Amino acid sequence: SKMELPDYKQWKIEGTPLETVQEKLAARGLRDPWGRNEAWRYSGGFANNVSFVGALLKGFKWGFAAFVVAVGAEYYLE
Amino acid sequence: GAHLARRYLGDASKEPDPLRMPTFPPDYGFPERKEREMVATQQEMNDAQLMLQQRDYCAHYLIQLLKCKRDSFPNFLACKHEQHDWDYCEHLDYVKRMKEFERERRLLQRKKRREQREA
Amino acid sequence: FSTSSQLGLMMVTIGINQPHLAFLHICMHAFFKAMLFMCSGSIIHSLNDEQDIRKMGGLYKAMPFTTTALIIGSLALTGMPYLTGFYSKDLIIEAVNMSYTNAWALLMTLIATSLTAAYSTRIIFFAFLGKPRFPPLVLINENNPLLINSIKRLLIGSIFAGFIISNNIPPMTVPNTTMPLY
Amino acid sequence: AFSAPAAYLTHQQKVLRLYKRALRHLESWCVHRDKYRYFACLMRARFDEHKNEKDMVKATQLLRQAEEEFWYGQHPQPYIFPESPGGTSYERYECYKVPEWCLDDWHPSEKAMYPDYFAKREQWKRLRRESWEREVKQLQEETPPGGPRTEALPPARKEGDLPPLWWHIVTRPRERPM
Amino acid sequence: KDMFPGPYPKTPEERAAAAKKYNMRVEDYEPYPDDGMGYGDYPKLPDRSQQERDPWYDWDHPDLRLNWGEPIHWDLDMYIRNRVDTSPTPVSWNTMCKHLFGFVAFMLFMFWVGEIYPSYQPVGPKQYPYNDLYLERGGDPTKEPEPVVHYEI
Amino acid sequence: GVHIEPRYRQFPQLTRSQLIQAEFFSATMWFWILWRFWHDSDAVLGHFPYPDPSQWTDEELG
Amino acid sequence: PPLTLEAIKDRVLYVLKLYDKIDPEKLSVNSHFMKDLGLDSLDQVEIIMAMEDEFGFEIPDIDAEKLMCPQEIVDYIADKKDVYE
Amino acid sequence: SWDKDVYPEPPRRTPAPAPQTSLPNPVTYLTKIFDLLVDRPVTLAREFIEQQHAKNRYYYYHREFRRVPDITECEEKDILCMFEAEMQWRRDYKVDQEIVNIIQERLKACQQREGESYRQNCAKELEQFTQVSKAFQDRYSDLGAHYSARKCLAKQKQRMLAERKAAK
Amino acid sequence: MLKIIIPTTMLLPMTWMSKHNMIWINATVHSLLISLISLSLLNQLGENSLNFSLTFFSDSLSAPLLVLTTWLLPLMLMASQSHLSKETTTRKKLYITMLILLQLFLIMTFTATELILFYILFEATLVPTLIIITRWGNQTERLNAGLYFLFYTLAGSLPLLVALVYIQNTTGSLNFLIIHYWSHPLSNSWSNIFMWLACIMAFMVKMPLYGLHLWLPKAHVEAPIAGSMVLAAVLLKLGGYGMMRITTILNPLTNYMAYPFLMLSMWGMIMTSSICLRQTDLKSLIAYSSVSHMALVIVAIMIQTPWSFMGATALMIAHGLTSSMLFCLANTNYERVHSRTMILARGLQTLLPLMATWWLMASLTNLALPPSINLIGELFIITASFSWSNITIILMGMNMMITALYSLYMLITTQRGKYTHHINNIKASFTRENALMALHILPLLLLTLNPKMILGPLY
Amino acid sequence: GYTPDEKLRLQQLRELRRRWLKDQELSPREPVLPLQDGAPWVIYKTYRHSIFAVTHVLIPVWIIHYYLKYHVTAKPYTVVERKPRIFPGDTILETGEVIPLMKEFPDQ
Amino acid sequence: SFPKYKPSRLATLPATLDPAEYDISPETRKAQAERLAIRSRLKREYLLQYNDPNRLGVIEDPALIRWTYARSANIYPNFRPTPKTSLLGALFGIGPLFFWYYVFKTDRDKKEKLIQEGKLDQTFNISY
Repeated sequence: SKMELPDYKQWKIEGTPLETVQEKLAARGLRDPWGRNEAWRYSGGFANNVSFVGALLKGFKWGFAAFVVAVGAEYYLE
Repeated sequence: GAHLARRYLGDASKEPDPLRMPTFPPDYGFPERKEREMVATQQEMNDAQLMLQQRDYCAHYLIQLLKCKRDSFPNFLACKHEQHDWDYCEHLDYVKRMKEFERERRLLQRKKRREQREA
Repeated sequence: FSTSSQLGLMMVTIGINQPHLAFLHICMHAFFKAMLFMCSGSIIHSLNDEQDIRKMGGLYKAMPFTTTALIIGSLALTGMPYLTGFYSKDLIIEAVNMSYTNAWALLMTLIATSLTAAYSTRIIFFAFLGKPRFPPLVLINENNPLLINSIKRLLIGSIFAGFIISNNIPPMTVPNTTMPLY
Repeated sequence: AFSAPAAYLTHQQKVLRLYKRALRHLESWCVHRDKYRYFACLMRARFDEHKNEKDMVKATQLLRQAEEEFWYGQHPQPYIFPESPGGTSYERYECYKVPEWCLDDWHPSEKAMYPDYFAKREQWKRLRRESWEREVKQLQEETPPGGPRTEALPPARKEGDLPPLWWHIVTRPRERPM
Repeated sequence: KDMFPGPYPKTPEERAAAAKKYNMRVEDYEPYPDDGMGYGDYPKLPDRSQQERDPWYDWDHPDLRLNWGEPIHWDLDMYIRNRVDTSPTPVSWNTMCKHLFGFVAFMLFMFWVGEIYPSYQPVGPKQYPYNDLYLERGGDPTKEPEPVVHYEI
Repeated sequence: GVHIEPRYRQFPQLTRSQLIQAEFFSATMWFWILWRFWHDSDAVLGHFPYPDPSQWTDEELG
Repeated sequence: PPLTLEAIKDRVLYVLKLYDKIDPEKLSVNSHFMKDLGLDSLDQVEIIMAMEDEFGFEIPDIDAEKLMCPQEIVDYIADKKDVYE
Repeated sequence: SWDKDVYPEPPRRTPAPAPQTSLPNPVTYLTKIFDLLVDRPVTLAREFIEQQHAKNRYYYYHREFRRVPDITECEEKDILCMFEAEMQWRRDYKVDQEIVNIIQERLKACQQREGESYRQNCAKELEQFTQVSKAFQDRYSDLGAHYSARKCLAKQKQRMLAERKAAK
Repeated sequence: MLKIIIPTTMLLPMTWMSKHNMIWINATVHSLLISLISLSLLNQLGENSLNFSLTFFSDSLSAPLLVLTTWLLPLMLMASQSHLSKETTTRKKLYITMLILLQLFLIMTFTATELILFYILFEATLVPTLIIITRWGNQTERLNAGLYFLFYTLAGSLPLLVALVYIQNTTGSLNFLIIHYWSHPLSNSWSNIFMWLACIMAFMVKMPLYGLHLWLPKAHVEAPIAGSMVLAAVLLKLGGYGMMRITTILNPLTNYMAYPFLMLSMWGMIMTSSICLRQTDLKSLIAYSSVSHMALVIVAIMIQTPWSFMGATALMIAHGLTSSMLFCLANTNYERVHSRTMILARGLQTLLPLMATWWLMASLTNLALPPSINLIGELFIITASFSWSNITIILMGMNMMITALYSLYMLITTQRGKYTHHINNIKASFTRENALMALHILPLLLLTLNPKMILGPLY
Repeated sequence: GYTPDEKLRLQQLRELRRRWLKDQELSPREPVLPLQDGAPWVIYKTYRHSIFAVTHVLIPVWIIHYYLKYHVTAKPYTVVERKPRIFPGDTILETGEVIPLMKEFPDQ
Repeated sequence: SFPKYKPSRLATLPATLDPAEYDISPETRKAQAERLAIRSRLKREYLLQYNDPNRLGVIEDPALIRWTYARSANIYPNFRPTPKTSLLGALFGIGPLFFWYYVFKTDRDKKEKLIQEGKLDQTFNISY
């Protein structure tokens, strides 16, 4: 069950805000050499995260559906 | 908070003083005023162990609410009507106090108008 | 610091001469604040004893259950209606406004409520939202029955205890029935 | 494991330490990784700008002004690694660390609970007891006549000789004793 | 035993002997001013809290950040890591005092102003029956209270 | 016993129970909020009134 | 988290391979940054910071400056974390 | 077995149960379970122990001290009479302390029992303790650590001389 | 009272004629039995004292002190066994005989009916204490400490002797009963002022009073463990008992004369606790703590109110037990490391956990954690002072805060932190030492259940 | 970085430290002292649960109830209960009843 | 030109902002070398005693003994009655005593005056 590290080549600055930072640096003539090391943070499942409003409205869809069902029950029964 | 604005930023004499209220006598204006009748009796209150702050002109509705709450247990959702009744009585008492405040405001303004009439 | 601010709110409630409301706020604060601290402890243990929010990020999906618990706790703390906080804090503020009060005290209480919302936003935004900033080795694992059940009980409490207790307890204060909409 | 300190910090070493502190405080300010990378490359460029100053007085004055800038711009609550000094977990397990000599005071029943380990410990005790005299002799020989002018200690010169003053460093308690 | 601290040094030979006794450099060694306080020979070590000393360095006493044989500060117990700390602050001490004291003063001043101008509601006083609960509030039944009358609005 | 293998630089393994329970409790919170709001609205219990008429309280006018 | 010696070596080499200035092909356990590689002093500081961030433990500057080799970093981390295998 | 006159208790008025909902009352079933599980075994155990005690009933008696001449009638340096009077005064001091304790116990019980109406419905006990406290303070307070019957007599005489001066 | 006195006397021939092996064992058995016999005295009639004979009487004040002494002797023997092992048999027997003579003198002091006999034996207690300090102390300062102790006590006592003889000539008797029953008030005259000073100053020296307390730190630091135990537990309380007994004669002038001593004690408790904050020697810290508690007791006595006296008795007993245990705990570490410097030994909780628990409980009692009898006495004294003046609460509360600070500071420095690396002589705590700490603690916690035993006659 | 002598010393100490750590490992056997109370399979699921329930609540509740019976009788005023809120309604013994006569206005 | 950091007694000046750390001379380096030599000699002696397999007991540090003696014993022999010593002793010794005497005496006199005037409430003050 020994842990296996992922292939180092898979990490890339492309498609990440790190590429935008590198573009700004190249515009000012500088190059950042550590982008690939920080690439993993912006890549994979970590890439997509909800907004604060999205975080608050977690389960609101199912909650609203349950609310509609229960209100239908309450109104229908009487 | 607007009444506070009138009290502080504006002329203080026109606006009523909450501590001093009511300065003018009840007989002034209002040709006939009935005594605020108390529906509940003093013994009833003492027996029901109502809090002194709750021993007001609406203590009867609270007495009924307490009785319904004790009788309804375990069900705690069965006193909504009695709760509404007591709440409305408290609302009306608040409205009456607001009317007292407005009466004091107008009476102070009329006094200021008399003082203006002198000049 | 959130606990200290809530204690100050309770002391204010005592000052407004509304003791039973302060006791109610104590009762609700126990639930939601203990739950928030348990969520913090779970985050710390998952991230190998890391407590700085700057080194914590993107945990919304990494730790779903702790995230739900902390969101609910923050909403209760900030006075989201019909949660535990609503039955206590909303009544606290409403009584403070509708009473003979030091002006600066009332203003500071309102500002403090704003700041409570602010720091709830801070913890949620820096910790659960965004991209991961923790060290490479990912050891996140909340799948422990003790942790899950312990947080579950306080979650259910934060959601429903406010309503249950408020309905059951005898009325001890004359309610502020009518007040301006604002 | 710490190396013996030097009498003074060379100018290069001081510049390195200032660079490390500045990067760490910038990381504390720049919470997000991308912004940190941008401003860190900026700082690296700033160091490279005067990297090759020939006048040592000018470089020293630049160091002084940069240190003043660091003190003004230091993060009020800089990030501290959890086990680092000032960190949350610094010295947390210190009470759990127990010196090895506590073992010799065990009751014979407890020592019989783990015989084999104590045989190994007796072997280590024999080794230390044998090596002490040679270690002292080596320290005398290599020591300058005036006296040890640095905390550095010599390695083992010959086979069969243990490093001088090795016992406590080797037998220091485990970081996580439990 | 010369190791024990002696009187205040007055000759350079005395100063050198004291410096060697306290295992300090002669030029670094500086005895407390002989004003009769009783310090005598003991050196005036810098008032640096043990927090300031570098943690990373291997100290003979790690918890105290002190090495053996080093001269011990007269008020070391005061400047232990668990007690009074003099480590440099990000903000100037005077500025910190200014900000804190000003904040507290303004706070109290504004509270006093709020006392001058207390917030309230545009309502009249709450009216209570039975002469504002005269009896219920502990009023003497034997004595006759003023008959408080509340009329309807 | 390795229920969740620590992953070096990828999204951590999540068991389904975590997701299901978290979603259930968040949905319960939102359902409770909506249900209470629909059944009982704390907005107002009688609009804040103003007694404009002077004759209502006092109308001496001299 | 046993954190064996081989794991430490793999992670150190991983960080170094992710370093753009170092070319991955010639990177070796004994590849001195100063001599075998083209890294300067500031690059040594940066790689030390990267290592300490990867492993989450801070390397003191007096020890940090004297690494100068990936194998030295690996064994230093092993000494700090009490890795004996 | 405490005397009701010594420890008054207002008559108990307990409202009758008047349920208005169909839901079963948990308190009732829990109290019945508590009765069956606890109260009955405890009552049985006390029945057994009371039977055993009744098997061997023996009586203890409350001592009676005849009144003795007070320090007022005791002669000077008359150590025997002074001793008897001083011990009698000490016993009276203890009895007065106990009386104050009884009144305070009534006060506390009345505060708790009345509930939110304590301020009004306990006024009589408050007045009783007021009188008892004033008397006790006048009789015994400020005598000091080395209180003696002679010092109490001296306090009484000082008070009476002040009263005559007030009478002018 | 001879039921206690005569066996205590017989302890001496038994110790002298016992075999060299069995001296400690026999002494401990019979001293514990004597304490069990002394336990009977606790039963005190409320109205009147137990007047056993003309010479001896006991009240609710003397009985707790006698029980404390009889309990303290075996504890002193257990503590002093360790460091006297190397001594020759004759020297060990001499030490034990000094302890037994001290216990005998203390018992006779607390039970004596005549003030002159009380003075004779109360001054007689100096000789065994002085011999103990100056012969079995372990530092060169023991001679100076013994001189200071002896001369302070004698300078206080000799005017007391003159005053007692003058009282015998004037009133005609020094028996405490007769004095209490007749007790004619004093007049505010310079002669009576100086009689008041003469009567009070000997006990004010014995109870370490600020400005007269210099002997106590030297004596307690320089004395052996057993001598420190008696000095802290009973010898200081000798002053409290004397002051409480003697206050009957000086009834009115006390109001005028208390203010100097009252202020001295009230400020001195704060000063001595602040000294405790910065002490570098553990024994010295405990000594200054004792000074502060005794200053509280002095305030209680001078106030002369019933609650003050009850608190004074409770504090006397509780402080005696706490200080004796604290000295024993410090002595254990001193035996292990052979230094009294607080900083030298650190992190002993990891090395010796049960001793750390003993230290915790001892400090908690020292800082008056409720419902300890320490807090009962201190709280009663505080309430009495508040009735005396509401402004006393400021000083009393400040003293309480500083006591908590220094107690927990001693606990933290000695028993917490990293262990001192170089010290290797720490060994598992012996059953004797843990037994001694338990014998100190368990009675103290038990007395909380039935506090009327140590609340004094005025209860 | 280090001087060659420094490198050699560090390597030596490293080897010795790793040797010490590996010597800190125990053997396959942890010797223990050699049936005090018989316990075959004793249903820890429910039987031990019931035993805990009894010993921790039932025994204390019985003891406390007995102490309540003693203490209540031993001294007057030991147990004082708040006078039950007698809302206008039937009483058990007094059977008193009263109505405020809704002397008010119902509309809301 | 960022605002400068004013060092104080409880906020020492950082070594980084030390005006002397950037003004180094050969003699300063010599002094640093000498101090390092002293520390190295002391550390060598301590470690020699500390790693000795034969040693059993404390390593008596002369510095600690000196510190204790200077804090306790050496004070009085090296004390001289001087105007500062005398004035500070007088103040911090007797002044507080007289201050508390004044405060408490005034309070007690006020209370006694009220009691004599019968203008003090002790309605239930029956436990003194």
